[PDB]
Amino acid sequence: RDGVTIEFSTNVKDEIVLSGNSVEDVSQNAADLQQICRVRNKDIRKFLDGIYVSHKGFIT
Amino acid sequence: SGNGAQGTKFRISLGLPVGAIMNCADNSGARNLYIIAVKGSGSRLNRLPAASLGDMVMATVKKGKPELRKKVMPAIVVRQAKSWRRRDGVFLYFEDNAGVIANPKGEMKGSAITGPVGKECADLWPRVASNSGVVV
Amino acid sequence: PQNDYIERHIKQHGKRLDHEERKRKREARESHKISERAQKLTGWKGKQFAKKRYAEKVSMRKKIKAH
Amino acid sequence: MRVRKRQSRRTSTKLKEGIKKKASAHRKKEKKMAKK
Amino acid sequence: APRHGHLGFLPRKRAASIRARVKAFPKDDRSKPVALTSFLGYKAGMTTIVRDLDRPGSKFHKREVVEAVTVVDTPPVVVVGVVGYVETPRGLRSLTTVWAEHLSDEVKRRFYKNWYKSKKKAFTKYSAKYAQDGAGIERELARIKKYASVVRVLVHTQIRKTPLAQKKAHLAEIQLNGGSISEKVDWAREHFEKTVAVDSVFEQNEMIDAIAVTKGHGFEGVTHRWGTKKLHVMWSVARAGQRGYHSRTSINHKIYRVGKGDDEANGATSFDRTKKTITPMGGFVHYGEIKNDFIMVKGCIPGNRKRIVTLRKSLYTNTSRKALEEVSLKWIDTASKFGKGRFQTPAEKHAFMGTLKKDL
Amino acid sequence: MQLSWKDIPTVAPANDLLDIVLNRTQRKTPTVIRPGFKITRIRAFYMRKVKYTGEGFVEKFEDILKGFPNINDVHPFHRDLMDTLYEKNHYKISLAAISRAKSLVEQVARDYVRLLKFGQSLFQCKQLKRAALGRMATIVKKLRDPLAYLEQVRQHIGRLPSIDPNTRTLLICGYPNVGKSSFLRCITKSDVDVQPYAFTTKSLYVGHFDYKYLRFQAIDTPGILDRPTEEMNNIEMQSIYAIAHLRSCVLYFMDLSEQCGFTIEAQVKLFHSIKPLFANKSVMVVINKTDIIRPEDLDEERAQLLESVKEVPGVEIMTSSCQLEENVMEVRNKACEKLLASRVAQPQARDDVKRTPFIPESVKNLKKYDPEDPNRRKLARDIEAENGGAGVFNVNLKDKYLLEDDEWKNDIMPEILDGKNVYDFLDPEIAAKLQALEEEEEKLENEGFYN
Amino acid sequence: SLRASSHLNAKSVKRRGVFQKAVDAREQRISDKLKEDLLKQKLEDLKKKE
RNA sequence: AGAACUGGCGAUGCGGGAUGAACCGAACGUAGAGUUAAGGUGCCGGAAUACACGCUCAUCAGACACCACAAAAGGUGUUAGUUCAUCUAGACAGCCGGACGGUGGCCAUGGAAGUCGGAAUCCGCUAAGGAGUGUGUAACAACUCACCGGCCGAAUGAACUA
RNA sequence: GCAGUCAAGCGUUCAUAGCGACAUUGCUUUUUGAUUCUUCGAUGUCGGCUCUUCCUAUCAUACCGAAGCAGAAUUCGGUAAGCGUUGGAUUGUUCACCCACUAAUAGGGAUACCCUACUGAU
Repeated sequence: RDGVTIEFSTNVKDEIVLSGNSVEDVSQNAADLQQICRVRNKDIRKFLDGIYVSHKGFIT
Repeated sequence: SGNGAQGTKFRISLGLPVGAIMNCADNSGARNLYIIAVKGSGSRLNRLPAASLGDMVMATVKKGKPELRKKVMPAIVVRQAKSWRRRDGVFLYFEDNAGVIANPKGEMKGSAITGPVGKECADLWPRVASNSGVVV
Repeated sequence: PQNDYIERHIKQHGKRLDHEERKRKREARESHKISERAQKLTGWKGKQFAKKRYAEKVSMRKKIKAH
Repeated sequence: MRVRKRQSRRTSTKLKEGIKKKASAHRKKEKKMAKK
Repeated sequence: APRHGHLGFLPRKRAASIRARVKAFPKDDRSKPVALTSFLGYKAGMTTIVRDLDRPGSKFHKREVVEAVTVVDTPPVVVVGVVGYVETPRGLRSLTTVWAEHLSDEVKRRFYKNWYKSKKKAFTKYSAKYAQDGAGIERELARIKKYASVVRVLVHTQIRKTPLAQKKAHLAEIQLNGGSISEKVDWAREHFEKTVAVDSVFEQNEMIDAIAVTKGHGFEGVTHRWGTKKLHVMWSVARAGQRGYHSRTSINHKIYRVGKGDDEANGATSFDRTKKTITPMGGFVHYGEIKNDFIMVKGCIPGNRKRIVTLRKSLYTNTSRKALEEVSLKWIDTASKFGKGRFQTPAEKHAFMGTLKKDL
Repeated sequence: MQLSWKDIPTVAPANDLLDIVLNRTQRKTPTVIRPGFKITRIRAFYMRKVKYTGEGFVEKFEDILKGFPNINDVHPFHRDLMDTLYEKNHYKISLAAISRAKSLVEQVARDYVRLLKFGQSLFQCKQLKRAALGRMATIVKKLRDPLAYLEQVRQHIGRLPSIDPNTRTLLICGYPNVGKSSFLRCITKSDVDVQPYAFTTKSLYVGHFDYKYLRFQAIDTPGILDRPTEEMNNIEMQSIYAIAHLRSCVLYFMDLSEQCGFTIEAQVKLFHSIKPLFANKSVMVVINKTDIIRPEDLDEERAQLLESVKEVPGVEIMTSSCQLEENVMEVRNKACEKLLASRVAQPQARDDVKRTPFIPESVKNLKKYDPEDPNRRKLARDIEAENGGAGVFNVNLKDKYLLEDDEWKNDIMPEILDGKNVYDFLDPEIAAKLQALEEEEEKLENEGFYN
Repeated sequence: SLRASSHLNAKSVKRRGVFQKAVDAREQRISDKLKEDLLKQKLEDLKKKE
């Protein structure tokens, strides 16, 4: 989306970094992908794989 | 259509309604069939369910060994007695209606065959292609 | 197979990356969702739900009646 | 979608002036039960 | 159960013109040059075709398979005029026509209806308006250059160039799918009194839409009209009426050939190596010969023989493999359909029969 | 059915059951009746409704009962597993109670529908319908209690490991805090926890392995305490009944080391207590965790215990550990051979010359295919894959073989003329034949034969 | 179904792929013939002009 | 349906009830003017989109008594209340800490230590801390509120009603 | 169904003059699936097709939630009526109930030229 930047993670394995000024934009974008990688027809009690958020903080 | 039937079936003319006697081209000594049923049927009011070459049925044996008579078992059609169209361009037909017996999986009941089988069923059913003495 | 193994997979692989947050949030939402339900359900489920909520209420009434 | 039927508030006469005519008779029953 | 009929083509009446009228076009793309969106010709008969098959994965991959095609006469097509159309809050509006300074006897014979008694005065004031300067013309042209978000061109056929004898030309309008409407009308103005191929619109490995009017069959009742069984009122109770001569639209039509009149041996695949045009023995059945360009397309178009059709270039960007496969013919049957045809050429007839009593 | 029970989806409680059935029968069957309709219709309505409710109830109960194994005379092994685990009496009396309830459903059905042909009016017949439905409801809420037990056993029965006692198996047993889980996980494809506490394995855990092109299963024990020697908890009785019933070998997993919940003297007397269960089992003991101890220096009295283990006919000591592969697979091999121990035409060559087989040089010269190499033969499915998928790729049948010249390999065979297509004509020396007829026409042109 | 969202967008990405590019080259291919037809008729008109 | 008093109908028009066998009003010469009844005044429709206090926002809002009504009840939608309670000697929300012993309380067990479980269920210090609500280990362990104190400072909570 | 218990509340005020919310207990034809072939006065005229549309309280086809869901398929529930629901065997009778296919083989309701409606035509 507009005004939001993406950064593949440095020095942290299997990690991705988001940065922007609009909380609503970045959060909506974070939600879109974790809905698009959503598992169906199957048991999440046994299957694990999926992208989620480590935390939600400031840049600084 | 069922299991065992490798590849798909292309549309052919339909000659065999239910109650249609046919020959038994097997080596068990069974002589005839009387169709009661089709697997792979269409759904429509007032229809007679049709079978054709390559298709797989349930049916009886009206004449053959008495141990097998008064019992129902599956079968494959091997001769149609009605004109069809192979796309490699020709119309054709065998003379007589015939169907051989086989398990529900597709494995042939008898070990051998008498007479010609169509290219379609031959291409379709490998155990037919292995137990068959003839092709067309 | 292999009697109880989901728990084994839990201790070896975790429940999820994030399951506990969803689990908390569901119960954070359920208060609003239940009243939003019972205003909805035109016909016979506003009956069954209402009986269920009433049984919940009277059960907890027995619990506070315990002392 | 296929938005479902709306049931009337029309005149549609049974209810309205003849049934609670009988329910005025039900007020009679209320008087009959109030003696006990 | 199902319903013994469709409901889309429900007012089953006859159409108003044998020219099935284009209603839809694919919208535009204003990056390309102009490409004509339609064309039209006259259906003539059918043939049978075998074709070797590059269809990856299919049962008939790399095999010969017989299929069945149709043929249509497709002479060159001359442009005579244009119109503009502007968007409103009503729809679209014809705001100007302009014509092309010299018009054939054929189209002059179209607009008149009883020809020979006519004085044939069709455009005698318009050609006079085509003055030394064409002032009024350029006035009513640059108007359209300004306005008229979308623009069409008029065509007419050259029907004298067919075995058919009707003497009359079938007008139509055709939409363009280029940009720069100034360039569109400039292109067309250069194309005034100039004619256009069918290999200059279409080519092989193509899909088209075929819109036409069907064969008529008169007032057939329910049992053959709708295929219904035999022993207040609603409009879907399968009542008798007119069949046939409806307009229709048939789509996903795989062309195999874009023929050519000047090209001798039009029936030649790479395989036959026989100098025969596709016009088979006996002439066509109720149609004559094919000494012009043509099209060979599979399936079967709505129409009857010696009937007009209109063509559209599939109206969207198709997605199926069959829309993109690569065609390769192996053999055209060229036998007479006036009987159970056996022989392609009369020289083959001579060869297999031998010489005869009338031969000498 | 034997060796698996999975086609029992669930058993709901009584309230869920009645809610589901009554909702189904409110949904499916009609619901709208006036008084002014006829009495044949009004009787038929409630009769159909109660019949459909009984239909739903019995259709549920048949899936309940036929789903369950009917443990009586299925196997002594699995029957004893159920005996220790699943409260046999509660099981049998519960299923008998609900079967009785099915008979009660049929009885109330037949009695009410015997009545209802004499239905006269709404204040009688509607209440008759409610009466029948509430009576079967009374049976349902009479039958609440066993259903939770039935469900919780059904949850566990599907997740059982499956072992047929009649086949070759390997009954590996070890002490608490013995390392048997680590040993099993090294030898076999098995996920069993390796935290060294006593009751880590809780049930009969299965592990598979291969030897001499034969399948073999490894049945682990949860540990055993036979201190009364008559009664042990439901965890311990399982491996006991396994060692009783499974007609296969037994492997003792000994740990003569301090990392146990008990002393070493308990190990030998536990062996002596379980001695009578080694009738035809061809026992083989092995010591583990042996790298830390190196028992060659082991003391005289404990060595006397080691000799005092050895009065039974079948017994064999070995030494292995849980960091090396060779000794563990060796003991596995000879244990399988212990279990095995417990368990074509000629030509005559009719000829003077030999028919030697043809194997050309190139098949030997070529390299066996490497699955991963940076450069290797390409396995042209993978060549297809990188340009289009595996279904969409057309492949040139030309340009894959040898000819006089590869330039015209893509050439189109004409293959056809006006008539008599060419492959009945095509051979060499056709120009020679053309000359052989050229001379003939040269004869006959000049003789006036074509006058 | 014909009109499901999954099959639809899965077809839209492919339409954005090879098919539209084939058509975009086809339209230039045929524009060549469509423009040179004018040249053929115009050199015929030059044969008239002489 | 069993009885009894009275009234409306039937013979009886008319205004209103959108229209009517039973409702409201009112009983008749022909006509003009005036004023009202019952019902109504957004437009169809003659008469005000009069004034004033409140409420309500319905994924079928509701729009008339008896001329299509249901309660019991459910509802983290809104309003007006009653009665209990706490409170600048610091109300509630929110952050942090405290949240101890015999104690791992009793048999239960193979293992059960605040919670697989049955019985009981107390006392010291305490501001407060139960033989301990949930989280959970095979056991233990670790975490939280309920129970108290701090940092911020004004109101706030519970039950019930319509 | 009947009879209790528990008893939010109600009653010039009220337990006890008396009702009563929701659960609970009482067997109601048999505690170890052994079965029992129980159809016990079906007293009405429709029955069976050609064939159209509508309702959903959905039997599959869509998308979803939870369930010991490791998978396949299944068990429930939700939005869902866009599209589909068969060939035979048996009685004057609809009552009664099987074989097999398919994805399933869900439940319901609604003489005739004459004018009208419907199908088509100037």
